[PDB]
Amino acid sequence: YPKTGVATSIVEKIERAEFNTAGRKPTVLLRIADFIAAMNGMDAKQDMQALWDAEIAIMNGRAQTTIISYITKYRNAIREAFGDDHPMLKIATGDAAMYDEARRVKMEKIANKHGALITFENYRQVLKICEDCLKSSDPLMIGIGLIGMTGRRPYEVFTQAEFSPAPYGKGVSKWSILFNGQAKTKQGEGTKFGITYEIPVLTRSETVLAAYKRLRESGQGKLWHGMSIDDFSSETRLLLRDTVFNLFEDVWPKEELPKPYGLRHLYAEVAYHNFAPPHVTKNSYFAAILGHNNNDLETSLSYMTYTLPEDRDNALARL
Amino acid sequence: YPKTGVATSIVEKIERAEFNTAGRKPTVLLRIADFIAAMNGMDAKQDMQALWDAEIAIMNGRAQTTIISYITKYRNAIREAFGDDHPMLKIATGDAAMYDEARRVKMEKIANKHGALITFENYRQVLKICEDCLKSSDPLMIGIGLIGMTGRRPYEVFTQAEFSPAPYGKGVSKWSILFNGQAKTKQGEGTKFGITYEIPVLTRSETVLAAYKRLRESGQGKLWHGMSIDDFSSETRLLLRDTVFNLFEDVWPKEELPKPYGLRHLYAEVAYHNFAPPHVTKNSYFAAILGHNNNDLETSLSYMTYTLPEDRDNALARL
DNA sequence: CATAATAACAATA
DNA sequence: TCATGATATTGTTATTATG
DNA sequence: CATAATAACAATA
DNA sequence: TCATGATATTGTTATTATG
Repeated sequence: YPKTGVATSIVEKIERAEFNTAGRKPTVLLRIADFIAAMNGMDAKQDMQALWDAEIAIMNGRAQTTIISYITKYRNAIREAFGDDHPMLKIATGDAAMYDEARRVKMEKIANKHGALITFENYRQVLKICEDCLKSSDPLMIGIGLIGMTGRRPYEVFTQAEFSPAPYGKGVSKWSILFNGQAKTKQGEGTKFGITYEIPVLTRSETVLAAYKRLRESGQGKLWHGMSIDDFSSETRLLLRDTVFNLFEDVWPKEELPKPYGLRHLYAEVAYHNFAPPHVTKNSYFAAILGHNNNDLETSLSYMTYTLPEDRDNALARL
Repeated sequence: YPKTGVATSIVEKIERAEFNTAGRKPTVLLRIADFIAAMNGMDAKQDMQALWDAEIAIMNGRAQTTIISYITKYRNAIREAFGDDHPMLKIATGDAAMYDEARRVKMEKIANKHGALITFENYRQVLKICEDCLKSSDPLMIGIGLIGMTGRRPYEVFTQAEFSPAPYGKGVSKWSILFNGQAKTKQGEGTKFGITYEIPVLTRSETVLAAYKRLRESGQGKLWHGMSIDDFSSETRLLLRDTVFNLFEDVWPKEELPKPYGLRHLYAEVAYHNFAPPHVTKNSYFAAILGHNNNDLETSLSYMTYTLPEDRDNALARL
């Protein structure tokens, strides 16, 4: 197995921070860089164990989700520098109790939300705002409009979505399109990786499909295209966050702050309410429109957080 | 650790089959009996491994679910004969790939049902039959009535349910009762083991609570009380199956045979439709009324197989 | 001259 | 189902003994 | 004399 | 989220350099 190599992506990010005008030092990227270099020439399992144990010691005071996230970075560096069959990958992982506890915490939150859904009272107003955004000249605003109307992830809308018209028999479908460029698949066998599938939209098909060409053909739109997740996060995340805060501040449900992924949840909740055939369940429909892995009905649970005021009203009428 | 002991329950079942008038020989119970005895005095891990490997060889041609079920019997015998800390329990288990494949098969079936729900057209008729059963003099029929009206498992209805009136403020609740005696909990920490919780009923509270006293105070009803699962299965399973087949043959949905657990599914589907507050999801409500483990929303997925004709009709009306 | 009884066999939650 | 490696339930059919 | 920028820090699906 | 031991996304805040 290889005992020499370099995590190119980490080094390049460090070298760019060399001549920055302001901001934190890349202390974490640095530790990963040094960690990888100290591994060059290492062939003893007990040596590799001592090196990892040291990094783990530093991370001590961090939150559990943080350490879990930080472990992924080290692991991805090792794969980049040494490949997938390096013995370090058996050592540099979280403990089993760490992942078991994270899973437990995760499900507890989802379970708490399923028992206390938030009534999205002004949801039609939120949808209207999103619709108006589709006609904005700021391609950022156009993207936000598309998130609400297509339910696609921000990274998908801005960097890699392929929106095409869906056939309806011999005509073109009015309340659905075709989408390609599903993110997060990890290239799984039963995923939507590289697969074009049909999705519902919350406004006219022609309106959505035209607003996306304006997004694609704009200036910022061509910078965005094909971008890595890290570049997108650094270029657009904080501005999109602030923009979404402001657009929705007064109409979004008081229980929570307005958030980009709030639009993805709402999209599912509204699209089920409007388009779901009677022979499918909510879990199955959610999984279908959100592009989830084959036979997975569990991920859908995460997205169920809202209740439409119309459904609320008559569940209160069923005495 | 103990190296001597006997699985009493297995021996007793074999000794009873000694003077039977008809029926199969207990070949499986016999192998388990011999297996346990051959273990007396064994202290070598390689010996224990060879003994298990032989039992596994016999089971070869059986179905996967069968072998998994048969492994539980051997494992329970070992625990009964030698206790929970016997090294055989590390050896006598299915392979990891066996359980992974069973899980996969399990979810695939649930996923197929969520995408092709059965319309329970004559569900009100089924509920009426169940209601009429509550007034039958055959305590078997009364039990069937209670399954449909309370959604409790057959083993719970017949052997160990404790039905009590639920308070509504200062009065007594009309469409709910209190239930104790949840089965299958494996005495888990977050389960309903030994816990009395409130459940909805599909007919008047007074009607259900009176039909159960007639069940309890009957003759067959006192034989049933406190019974083990194996005795219940042998005493009542095949008769209840046949009785349920006949009662519902012509009104039950054509897609499937009428089955006792069909009433438990229907109970959930009908009780959500009628009594569920608007701030809870279907998964959460199902989990609550069916008595599931804390924070578990995944088990509910199993019970979602039907769609009410009333919901079907207007999901077809939402164009 | 065949059918009730039993436990194996199997699947579901 | 509780737990995430399995168990406890429910559901189906091949054997057996028997005037 | 303080605020824009950056990556750490963190959480969600 | 895909897989069931983790990764790839989204979301929040402490540091830093700077006339």
